[PDB]
Amino acid sequence: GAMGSMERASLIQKAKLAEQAERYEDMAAFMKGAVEKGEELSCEERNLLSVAYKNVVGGQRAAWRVLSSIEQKSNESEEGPEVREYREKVETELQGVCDTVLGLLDSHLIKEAGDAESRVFYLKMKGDYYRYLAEVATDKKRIIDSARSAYQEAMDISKKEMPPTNPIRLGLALNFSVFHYEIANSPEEAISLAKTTFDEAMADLHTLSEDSYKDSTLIMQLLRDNLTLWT
Amino acid sequence: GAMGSMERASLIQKAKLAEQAERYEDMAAFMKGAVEKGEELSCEERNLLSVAYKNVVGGQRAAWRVLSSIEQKSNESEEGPEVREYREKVETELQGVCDTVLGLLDSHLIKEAGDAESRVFYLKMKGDYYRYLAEVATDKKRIIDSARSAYQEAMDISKKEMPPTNPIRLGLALNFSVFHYEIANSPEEAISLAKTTFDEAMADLHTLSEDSYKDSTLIMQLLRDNLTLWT
Amino acid sequence: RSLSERLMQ
Amino acid sequence: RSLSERLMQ
Ligand SMILES: N=C(N)c1cc(-c2ccccc2)c(-c2cn(CCN)cn2)s1
Ligand SMILES: N=C(N)c1cc(-c2ccccc2)c(-c2cn(CCN)cn2)s1
Ligand SMILES: [Cl-]
Ligand SMILES: [Cl-]
Ligand SMILES: [Mg+2]
Ligand SMILES: [Mg+2]
Repeated sequence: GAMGSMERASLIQKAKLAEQAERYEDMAAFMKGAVEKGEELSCEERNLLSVAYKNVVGGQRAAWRVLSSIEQKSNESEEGPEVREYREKVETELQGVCDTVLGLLDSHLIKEAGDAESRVFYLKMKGDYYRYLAEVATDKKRIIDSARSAYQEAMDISKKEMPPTNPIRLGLALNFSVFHYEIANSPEEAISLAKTTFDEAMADLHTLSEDSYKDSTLIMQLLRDNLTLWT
Repeated sequence: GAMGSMERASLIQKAKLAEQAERYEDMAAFMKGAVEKGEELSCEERNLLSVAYKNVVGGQRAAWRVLSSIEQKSNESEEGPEVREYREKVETELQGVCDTVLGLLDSHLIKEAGDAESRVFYLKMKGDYYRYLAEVATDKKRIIDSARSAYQEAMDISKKEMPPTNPIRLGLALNFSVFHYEIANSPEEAISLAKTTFDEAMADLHTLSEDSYKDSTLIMQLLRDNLTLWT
Repeated sequence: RSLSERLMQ
Repeated sequence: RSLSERLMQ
């Protein structure tokens, strides 16, 4: 890898600099290089990895949606192959980023993650990147089931090992609820999960410090916002 | 070039799609491919070229400024080479984009541009991309003089061949005034140019249609905003 | 479109 | 920082 000659600590430092400079492709390359050093990632490093790739794939998803909408309009309407070709180009790039992230999780972040806060984080990530693959899949069934399976394993661990207000647990449940609503054509399951997650977190807020309360309630607000959209 | 196999019209179509998708690196690659077909560019195509590269270099400049500020703070303060290395990486990329644009202008857009609206546009662009090189130069004197020379040639043509409200003429004068203030340590020249440009445009607004009036006054507002900052 | 988990601000 | 020419909106 092109980052093979750079020290792990320098890759982490440069990932933080790239974040400050809003250079998320660089940030993702630095964090991929850090993962490939073979050592486990700390909490801060796991979040740097996620921030970097979420920003990269987020731009790709936004572009894909614009192009897919243009393509759908063109197929009702005067024609050429260019819209499809360019949508396909962006799609292929997006799939490549998702495959890269999934590859890092499979080689070998998940297998070395034993603590709940690392293992749930990575399994959630696996679900997320399969979900992004599912958004563009048309094949789709197995990708959907791979997302589901990863989220379910993460959920099972999170419910046993984390309090209901843990931000990773909350973010996992939020994203699994989005999976149900947007991918799996299961809006009722989405609503039920969001409601139960919100209510169980509410009941655990009393145990938290002011700073943890702020973190947990911020994520709970997204569950509430989705429930408002969905009902 | 990787775009050599794509039709000119398809490259232009895809540049417009890339713009809609906010995929400016793709947009710039498509427009570079279109320029390399060897035909002159229409007004719309020249603006697509500029939009694409302005967005690419704009992100690089913003990142470079963040990193340069961090580097300057570190050199007052605990140390490693990483901030300098990463600032240098971004700088080199930025210089590469500027060199690419300058290369397109030199091979062969400027030499084939005979009408004022094309020739002034390209000479202004040449000044702009030398100015972006000057922002990071530390060598700097010759880069500054290359920017100055291109802007001056554009100004001389614009004053002879375009009305004072022409948006290219206005944008040229605006950017030459920024050059004077920010690059050439000539704030008085900047102020004088902005004032004379604004006043001569004001006096020509009466000749314009409603749509041209809106275009010209929008650019005039930037001259005014700079004059407010500079005085 | 539904809201998914956000990065810490 | 001074304002330079903007792209048409
Ligand atoms: N440079 C960034 N973006 C980030 C840095 C950290 C961070 C992590 C540990 C220590 C200090 C900072 C982030 C973080 C933390 N958590 C978990 C609580 N929800 C989510 N993200 S994110
Ligand atoms: N797809 C884009 N961004 C743009 C398209 C056009 C355009 C140009 C000609 C005809 C139709 C559209 C642009 C333009 C025009 N002028 C000049 C007046 N100031 C500046 N920019 S920009
Ligand atoms: Cl394409
Ligand atoms: Cl670097
Ligand atoms: Mg080492
Ligand atoms: Mg042809």
